[PDB]
Amino acid sequence: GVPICGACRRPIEGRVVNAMGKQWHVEHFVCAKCEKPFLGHRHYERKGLAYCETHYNQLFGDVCFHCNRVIEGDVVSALNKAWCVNCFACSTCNTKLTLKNKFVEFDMKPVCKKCYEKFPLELKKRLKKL
Amino acid sequence: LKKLVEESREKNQPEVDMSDRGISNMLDVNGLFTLSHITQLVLSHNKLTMVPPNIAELKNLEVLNFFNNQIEELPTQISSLQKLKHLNLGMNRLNTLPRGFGSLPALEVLDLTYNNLSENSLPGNFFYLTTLRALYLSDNDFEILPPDIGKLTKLQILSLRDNDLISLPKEIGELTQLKELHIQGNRLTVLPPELGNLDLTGQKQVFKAENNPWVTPIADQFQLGVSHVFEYIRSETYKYLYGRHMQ
Ligand SMILES: [Zn+2]
Ligand SMILES: [Zn+2]
Ligand SMILES: [Zn+2]
Ligand SMILES: [Zn+2]
Repeated sequence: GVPICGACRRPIEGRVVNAMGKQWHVEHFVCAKCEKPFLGHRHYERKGLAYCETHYNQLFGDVCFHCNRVIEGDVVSALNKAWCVNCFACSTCNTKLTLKNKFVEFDMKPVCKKCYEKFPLELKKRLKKL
Repeated sequence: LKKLVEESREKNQPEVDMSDRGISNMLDVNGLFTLSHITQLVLSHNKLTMVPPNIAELKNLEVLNFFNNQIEELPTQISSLQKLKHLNLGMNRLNTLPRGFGSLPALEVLDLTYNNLSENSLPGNFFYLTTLRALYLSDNDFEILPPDIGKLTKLQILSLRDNDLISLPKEIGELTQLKELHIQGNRLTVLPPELGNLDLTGQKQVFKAENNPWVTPIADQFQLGVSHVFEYIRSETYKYLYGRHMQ
């Protein structure tokens, strides 16, 4: 019969909002951070939910350290920094990496195991003590 | 070496990896400087002692990595790479930088870690590199950091680990974008109060400063925490103390 809300799961009789494929009660279509409704203002979809203009800028504005652009895909968080999945690589040989790889921290930069093995002995000995 | 060059233009590989290939001269790399289409060139862990001016022919380079060679000097042509964003010169034998090196208009990340560099190594226009957001000067021989460091307003990361620094310029306080400051292993005794204008206490931020002959109260504040340090260097008593230490 009539469209049904996807937030409270109850039938609608009046104004039907349409977003992300699902129908929404106007007061039940809310941001996931602040419980404020949109009531007509533009929403921002992110992995299934929607946000207001500012919150989406606050919690999805991770910047890639390599290409210096806002990450749209999955974010790789390491050493107080963030990388795109396809941008994350060793800082010394540019070989692509994942968090499942064994890299070392060098001035908060990722260095692949082989490269660190190629490091000078005195440097590694000094880095042990740091 | 004659196989990674022929495959790169017909299949259009923008990224070239020739790391650890026993290369002592880029001119010996057959047809290397005809690959004007490449955007990334990795020549790390080789035996280069110099870089030819032919590097200018690779005008579309965005990532250039010379990590761990024996490079003693660079050509001025190195600053003609208009699309260059990342330049890794870490772990070499550089004690000088070529004339007009700071003419790089798009340089974002500069790594000069582990060389033989001091303040006199920097060209006059070095701090024209206002697009830099990360500068690593770790393991070098800097005694004095030039005030023009304040001109790098987009800098988020600055590493001066294991140098010969006796003092920090107050102009570091002008770096409003700084997230990381590495100043361990120097000969610093006091911090400029202007550093208090910055805030590096965040979980995403970094302030390492161990292995320095700090004055006792600063050391105590370090034993208390970074927040206590920044709070202390803003205080009036510490301003007076700083004024007394200078005089
Ligand atoms: Zn509803
Ligand atoms: Zn919100
Ligand atoms: Zn990226
Ligand atoms: Zn590596």
